[PDB]
Amino acid sequence: RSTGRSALAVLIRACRRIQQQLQRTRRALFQRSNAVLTSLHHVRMLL
Amino acid sequence: RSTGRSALAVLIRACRRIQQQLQRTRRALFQRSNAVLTSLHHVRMLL
Amino acid sequence: ERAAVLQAQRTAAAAALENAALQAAELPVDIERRIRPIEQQVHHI
Amino acid sequence: ERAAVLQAQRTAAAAALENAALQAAELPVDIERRIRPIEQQVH
Amino acid sequence: PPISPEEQLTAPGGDTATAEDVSITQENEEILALVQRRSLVEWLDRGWEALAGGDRPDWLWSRRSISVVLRHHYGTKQRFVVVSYENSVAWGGRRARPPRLSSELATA
Repeated sequence: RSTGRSALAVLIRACRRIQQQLQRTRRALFQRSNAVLTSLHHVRMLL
Repeated sequence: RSTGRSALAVLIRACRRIQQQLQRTRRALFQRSNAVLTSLHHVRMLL
Repeated sequence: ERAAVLQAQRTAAAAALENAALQAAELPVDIERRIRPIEQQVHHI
Repeated sequence: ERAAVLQAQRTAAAAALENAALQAAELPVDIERRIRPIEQQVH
Repeated sequence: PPISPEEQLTAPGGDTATAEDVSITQENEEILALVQRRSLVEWLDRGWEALAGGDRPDWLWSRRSISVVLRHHYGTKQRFVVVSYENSVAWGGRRARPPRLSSELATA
């Protein structure tokens, strides 16, 4: 049991931590471009 | 056989599609982010 | 007469600033459509 | 009196392009490090 | 190859807090691990103290951390440079007083 299942605890955690960063790459990449959305509208706000 | 390998394809077909599910997020982020700076190239043609 | 020149240069690029703004606001639409099907696979497998 | 101001605001908006274009110089950059070394893990 | 100083302006890279960029890499090398299962700067001083023959505190911060940022001028469409060393008590230095600047009015 410690060879068959223990070849799988290697490969259950492997997929379940690739999928968790993909929640955090949605959030840490547009809150840098929302400041770009602030400044690009701010160029006409100068005008 | 069926006690050890019938649940492998749950972890196998998951680990053979995130190659495809995230490379489709590559080009759809490089078919859609280049158009912003190209529109910003248009502003330099006017200003 | 320079007021006739510079206001036309301001407002025509101001639509181009909005043609940039309607292209730059298309960018946060992207991954909010990309990983929302990839966030499906999380707790299941 | 307007024509100097209407030029100086226009020169600012011309400079605010490359103030924002160099600020938008990360939009084809911030995506490669958040996708590419993650797919060979899936491999 | 030569050292091109203009590429330090035109290569799109800057500062990051990187604490979010360690957890995004620790949960990225973890899967790889599962599958598998005196400094050089002190020798730079004698590099200068033998070739020059002296200390030269002008050149002492040419060995330490140097950021070279490009910005632009709102009056005549021009460019200019924003500089911060490491040991500068000036802005962007890594030896300065915590109360510095806040980009809050530029966001409010």
